[PDB]
Amino acid sequence: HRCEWAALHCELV
Amino acid sequence: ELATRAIPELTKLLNDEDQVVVNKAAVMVHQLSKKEASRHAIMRSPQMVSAIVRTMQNTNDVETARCTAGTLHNLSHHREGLLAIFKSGGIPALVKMLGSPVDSVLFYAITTLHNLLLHQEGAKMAVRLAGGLQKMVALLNKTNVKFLAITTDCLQILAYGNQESKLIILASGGPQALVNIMRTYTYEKLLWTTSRVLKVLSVCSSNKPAIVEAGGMQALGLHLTDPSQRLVQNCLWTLRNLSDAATKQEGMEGLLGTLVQLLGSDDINVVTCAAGILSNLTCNNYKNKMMVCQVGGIEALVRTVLRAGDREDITEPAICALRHLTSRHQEAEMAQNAVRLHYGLPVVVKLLHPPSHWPLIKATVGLIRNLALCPANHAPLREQGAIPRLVQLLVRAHQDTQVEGVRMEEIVEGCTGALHILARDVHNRIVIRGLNTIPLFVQLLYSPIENIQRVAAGVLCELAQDKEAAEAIEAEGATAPLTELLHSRNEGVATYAAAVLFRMS
Ligand SMILES: *CC(=O)Nc1ccc(NC(=O)C*)cc1
Repeated sequence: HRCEWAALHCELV
Repeated sequence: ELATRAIPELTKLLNDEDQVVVNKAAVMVHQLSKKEASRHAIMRSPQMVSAIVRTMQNTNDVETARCTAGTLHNLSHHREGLLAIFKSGGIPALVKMLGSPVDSVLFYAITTLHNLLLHQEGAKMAVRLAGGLQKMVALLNKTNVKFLAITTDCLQILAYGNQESKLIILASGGPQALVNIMRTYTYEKLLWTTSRVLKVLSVCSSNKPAIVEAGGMQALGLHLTDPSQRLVQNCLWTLRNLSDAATKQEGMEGLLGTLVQLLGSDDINVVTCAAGILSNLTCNNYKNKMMVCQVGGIEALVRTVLRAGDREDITEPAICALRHLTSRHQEAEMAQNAVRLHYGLPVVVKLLHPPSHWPLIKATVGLIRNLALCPANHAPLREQGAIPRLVQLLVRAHQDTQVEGVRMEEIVEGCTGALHILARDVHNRIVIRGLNTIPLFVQLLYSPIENIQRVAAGVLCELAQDKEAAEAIEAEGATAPLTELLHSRNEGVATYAAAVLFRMS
């Protein structure tokens, strides 16, 4: 968790 | 430098009418947003952010909409960048871009909107005001599961603690699209995030039927075996919310078998949720009562009560589930004997002892009344000491009526009802008489509640076949209220009242 949305944001864009 | 000329000049070029000039500037602005030194000078110029926001809406060049949206996504990684996007009318623009056919623009918009919802205050009100909730629900038809996980988290941030956002999601067809996500995909982060949205939408009574009729109960039960602990937990919480408003739903078979097997989990919180769902699903549903007994639900629930000990958050739903299973279905006699055959009577009677509270005591008494219907339980219930406590709880409830959300008359009706059925055994009546219960039962004939009158005359009718007992009842002056209860419109009260009067002679 924690900065787990930033890693997902990075792989998508 | 930069702030003095380059950015003012780039701002001037970014809002030129020559589309080729705008596209050339947008590419340079996108490149400047990739390093801390120049990116800082962009967010410190509200004139530049405004030009990027307006260009992103009005342009018809895909490469420019990609560069402007990709720019805004780069400023959204820190505090003052999010505030510059917020104050420059960026949120209504990013909501407009959610209807873009370009995937790069759509992904840049949903990630920038997600960053704003996570760290920028005032963004929840702005996204709702700009119609963001509707556009997000319509995007659940997309197949990119990484995009779906972000879109569902935005809905969860908007819907948590906000009735307007919940109602908008339900009105736009939200539940059907979310249930289909749990039904189709296997990506853990998407399934976990979607379950948190279904959990928020299930905490209200009038909003639950939408998730149920769409097949949400079965779709959530699919992932109770998944290795993700946070996914199983959110599925069990949502199922427990939906359960009490879905006790009439068809096709709960496969879910009930999984819930029974979850009672063997090492996670105490998983066993607690599973017991609470089985309690709600088995209430007044003879089909759910059947399938649970066919998969070994009695042994698993009796084993659960033992494991819990004095943890009333586990014993109460487990005892309530056992009370449901032991009444009003084909295999009711099977469930009543099964509680004995799997060694449940000692811990059931023990739960009448302190330190149990009233909600657990009320549920335990109702189960004993059901178990007393089986004749093979008359002696084991007596030899475990159930009669002396059923009387002692009855005396305590009579003093506070002659608490903790429990009406003390339901305790009086329940305790006397168990003694009324236990009195079918000869040896039981010897114990019930030896505790000075006949005077108390006579005073219960004056109760204004019919069901208490029916059970008081019922236990007096059972005790009256002992000749010396019929005289003690007559000596306590029961003839006067019994003759009154003869004229009762309730046939059950008048039937037992005539029986005592007949046996007193
Ligand atoms: C904590 C943190 O900053 N994590 C993080 C993860 C991933 C990325 N980006 C990519 O993997 C492309 C950035 C930061």
